[PDB]
Amino acid sequence: APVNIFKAGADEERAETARLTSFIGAIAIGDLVKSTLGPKGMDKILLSSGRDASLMVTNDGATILKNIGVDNPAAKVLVDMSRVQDDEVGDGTTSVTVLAAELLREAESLIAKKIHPQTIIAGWREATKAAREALLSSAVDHGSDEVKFRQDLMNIAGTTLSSKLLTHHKDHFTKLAVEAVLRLKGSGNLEAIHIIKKLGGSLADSYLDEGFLLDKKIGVNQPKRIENAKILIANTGMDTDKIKIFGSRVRVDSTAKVAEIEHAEKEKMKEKVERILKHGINCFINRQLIYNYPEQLFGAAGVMAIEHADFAGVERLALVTGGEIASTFDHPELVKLGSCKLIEEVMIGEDKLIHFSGVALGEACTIVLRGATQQILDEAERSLHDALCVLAQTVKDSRTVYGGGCSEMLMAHAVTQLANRTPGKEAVAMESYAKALRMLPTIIADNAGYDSADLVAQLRAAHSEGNTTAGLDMREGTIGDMAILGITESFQVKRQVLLSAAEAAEVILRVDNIIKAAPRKRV
Amino acid sequence: IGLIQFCLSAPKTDMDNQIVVSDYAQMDRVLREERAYILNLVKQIKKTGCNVLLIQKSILRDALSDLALHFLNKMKIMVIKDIEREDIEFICKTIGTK
Amino acid sequence: MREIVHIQAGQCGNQIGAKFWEVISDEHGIDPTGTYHGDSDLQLDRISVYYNEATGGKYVPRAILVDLEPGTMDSVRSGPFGQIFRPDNFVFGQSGAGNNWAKGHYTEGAELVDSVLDVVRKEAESCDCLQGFQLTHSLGGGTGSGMGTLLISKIREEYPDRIMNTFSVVPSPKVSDTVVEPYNATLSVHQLVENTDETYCIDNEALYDICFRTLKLTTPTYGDLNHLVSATMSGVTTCLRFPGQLNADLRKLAVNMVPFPRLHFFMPGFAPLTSRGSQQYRALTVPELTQQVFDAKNMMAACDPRHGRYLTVAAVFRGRMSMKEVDEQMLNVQNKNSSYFVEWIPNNVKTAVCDIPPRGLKMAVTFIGNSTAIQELFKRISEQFTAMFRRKAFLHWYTGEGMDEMEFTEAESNMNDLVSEYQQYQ
Amino acid sequence: NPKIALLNVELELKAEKDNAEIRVHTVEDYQAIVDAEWNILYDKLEKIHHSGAKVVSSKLPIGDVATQYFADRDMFCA
Ligand SMILES: Nc1ncnc2c1ncn2[C@@H]1O[C@H](COP(=O)(O)OP(=O)(O)O)[C@@H](O)[C@H]1O
Ligand SMILES: [Mg+2]
Repeated sequence: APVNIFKAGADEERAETARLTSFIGAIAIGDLVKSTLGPKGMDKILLSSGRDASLMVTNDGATILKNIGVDNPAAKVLVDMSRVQDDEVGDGTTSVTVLAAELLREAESLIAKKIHPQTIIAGWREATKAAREALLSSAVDHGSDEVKFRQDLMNIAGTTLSSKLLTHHKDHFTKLAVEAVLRLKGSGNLEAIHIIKKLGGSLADSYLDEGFLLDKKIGVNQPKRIENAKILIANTGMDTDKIKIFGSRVRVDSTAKVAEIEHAEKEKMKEKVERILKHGINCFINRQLIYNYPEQLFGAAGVMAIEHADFAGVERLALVTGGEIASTFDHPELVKLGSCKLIEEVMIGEDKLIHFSGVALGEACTIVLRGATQQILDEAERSLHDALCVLAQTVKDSRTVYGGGCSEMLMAHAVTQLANRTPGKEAVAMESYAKALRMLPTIIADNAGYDSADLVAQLRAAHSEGNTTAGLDMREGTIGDMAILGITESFQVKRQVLLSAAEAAEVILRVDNIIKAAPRKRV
Repeated sequence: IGLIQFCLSAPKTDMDNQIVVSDYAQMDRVLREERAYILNLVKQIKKTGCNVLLIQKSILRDALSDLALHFLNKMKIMVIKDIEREDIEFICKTIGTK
Repeated sequence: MREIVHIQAGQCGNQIGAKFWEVISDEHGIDPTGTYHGDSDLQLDRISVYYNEATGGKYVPRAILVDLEPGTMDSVRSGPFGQIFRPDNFVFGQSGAGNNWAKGHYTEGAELVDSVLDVVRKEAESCDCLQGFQLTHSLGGGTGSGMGTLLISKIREEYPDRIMNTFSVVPSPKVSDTVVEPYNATLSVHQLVENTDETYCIDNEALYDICFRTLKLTTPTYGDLNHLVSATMSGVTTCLRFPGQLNADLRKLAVNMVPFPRLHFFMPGFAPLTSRGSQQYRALTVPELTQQVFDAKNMMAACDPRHGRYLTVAAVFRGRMSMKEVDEQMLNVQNKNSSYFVEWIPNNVKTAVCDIPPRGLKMAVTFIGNSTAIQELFKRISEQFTAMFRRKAFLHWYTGEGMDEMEFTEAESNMNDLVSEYQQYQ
Repeated sequence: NPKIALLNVELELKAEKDNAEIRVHTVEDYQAIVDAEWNILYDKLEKIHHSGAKVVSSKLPIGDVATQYFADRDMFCA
């Protein structure tokens, strides 16, 4: 195919530069986000060449790979791998990128050993099957005795926020992340926790609101605070209805009848508001816009009117007040109203927001992130999003494993025990699978500046004879017990790091020909 | 001072409105009834007792027509147009209007 | 029936008219020396509307080319398919107009327009039912304003009841050719709102930025200028030249374009605008082409539709598509952007379609409709007319041929009355 | 043993004469027009039915209404 090429502007390579470009392009992705892994790793700042560059600092490996725009074909497999890891569990996107790159780096070492690439695939399938049994047998469940499960949930949020910008804020941001999912008391919808980013103040000034915050302040001549009110929301049109009959006009003979029709239009718009206040309410939230004619009617009756909050803002108010959407007002005995105590307006960062203090059945939260710059607020929002998504799945799957390098040495030990019970064809591929699992505590140990040649060697000697909870202590720089220090991760997060990296390395290693087509508008 | 968000102009609705003229005297019933329409709006304003009107800036239809401007000048009423929709919060808190 | 005789009068009218018949002869498959190369009644039925069939199968276009210049119309004599017209449809003029309105009416027009009316009479013999006439000219030209204004007045002595669809090339607000361009634009329009009913506005210099930015042309010229103008000319006369479900001829277009007969200045245009290399890398759907005509990137004149309000909207599509999606897409814009449309018209955007594809493009739509975009362009013409007439600059060029100082006074009073005519509903 | 019906008609609900304007004055007669547009199409389907023509062939398109009617009456169309 290179000799006597039958292509126009397209090129290809077979078994010489195919695996060469696949191993170079995938290691350079993994070596890029290598410095961001661990609780002592640095962060990246992403910039463009111009034309609203919109600089966005991120430490999470999914947000780095989704914005760099790699031109390598085999590197897009690892870029899409970190996107699925953020969409499923929301954590380990950096850990699954280095692990999939360390598998292909050990596969580059098997180039000169003349090992068949299908032997490495069949050797890694038996290695990944033994690695699933190491995490499944070491998972710690939590059913009853809930005072130890809430302590276990703070160890999950303490491990996730340690590898982010919120380093010296674990005394505050752990309570902001555990109690946010604990106030859901149900499914992890991940949209009732509305994060509001406001400039001014430090990250210690951020807090979790006991009620709910909103924008689009209360009318013009309406009351600003009503105590012991009944909140009724809506999703209906207020004025300029044009009610659902396309092709309907007002064909009259004189202009005196147009004055009678427009008075009949305002009488039906007034009668719609009169059906709303028969419930006995004091606040009104409409998803659509409220014009001036129903605004005067709510202001004359002493009723609030919040106009055009959000499409998903009426869903959070329905989960924090315990009511319903109620888009049709014709049955006051079948419409459930919300409950609150204070609807006072608070000022956060020279902006008046509507505080719904003292609400009943409040299965929704509002995190008020305050930072020094907008770059910190964009990073702390993604750092909190990577912490709330794991706790939303830890309450659904209570199985937890010991992180901090302890889980990877347990997975590498089960592969090494079965590497000695195999013939020599697939045993060399299983030894490279166990060395790549030991690189994940090696990257964490070397990012702090510790002796990674000795600490991982002490972890391999500890896990070889007992010590199932022995891991890497990044606080002092030694080997400690992970059950005492409280460094644990979720089982489903660590399983998706192991499983998705083994499936993505299976695709790139099986590629022997990269036939790229002719691009458009590139000359 | 009174803040008015109504448009003192010809009668029109949100729906499509048309006038059918099929008679000789029907053209007289269009112009003279439009003058009697806004005269009932000016005399409703004049009998209230206000001297300063603040009309909100309308985009869809005309807020203050030329026919409505002449009746308000004979009632000795100062009329101010083009008040923005984002400025009505500052006006109602300062003067005390609704 | 419903025959229309075409009159291409002026220097700019023959340049547009040379490529005006290139689109009709290619879409209908009419051979210039053979008989026809059609396929069905979509192309072969409407031949007799714009062509008169001779004995033997040869088709002759109903076209009259008027020019006060021998050298300009010789390109349409034996050039790009110019040998297909009648030999008496080549009325030359040995005396040039000189970009003067008074010279084309009283000096050149007193001896030629009796012979130009004879060519319309011979063309009307083969018309069993004359529908109307079209007139493509320019305001900044001598023959377009001389033999376009006097020709449109003498044609009403013989055809007082027939409709008229004039095509006017407006001058540009960006560049200027001569200082008598506000004089020629004011005098030609002053006798155009008198007894006509349709007039478009095409700016040629405003299309140089469209070809530079959208059509990707580095050095444009007059040949690349008239290519997309011919696509706009063929978009209006699409249902007139091809049958279909939405039957709307020029008689149905004269009523449903203007609620009032005086405010008959439209803004033509079409969509999409693709280059010679980026055309195949672009898909064309129904809401893609319908939403492109309302923006300012698809205007043939130097105007701004983002600060105006339309009155009547008509659109003709090219290709077999579902036309029920056109009305549902445009009705959603009339509720969110009601300050740009009419408040009492339930169906502002009209629908038209055919089953004949255009040349080059796969799908294509055209934009025909009036708005207040001509109001801001008529103020700049009367502003230049006010400063030149108050100093009485170059008035001896006009008053020496038969004009007077009271002629420009009445031409200034009614043209400023047209500014207040558009200022009511703005 | 089927019977084939060869048609040159539209089996859609939106069959319009392209110039019809149904001006109504009341809501009692407005609902009667919408019921008439379905009864025009359903009367054509009753002519295809009660004849044995289980296979329908037409050069003009058929909408979702007449497609689901033949599926309930165990008839094929194209
Ligand atoms: N307190 C701690 N002690 C030891 N290791 C830790 C601690 N906190 C975090 N880590 C390690 O740092 C790593 C951070 O990985 P991370 O970049 O969050 O992966 P992802 O990008 O997939 O979320 C984890 O694998 C975890 O083992
Ligand atoms: Mg993490």
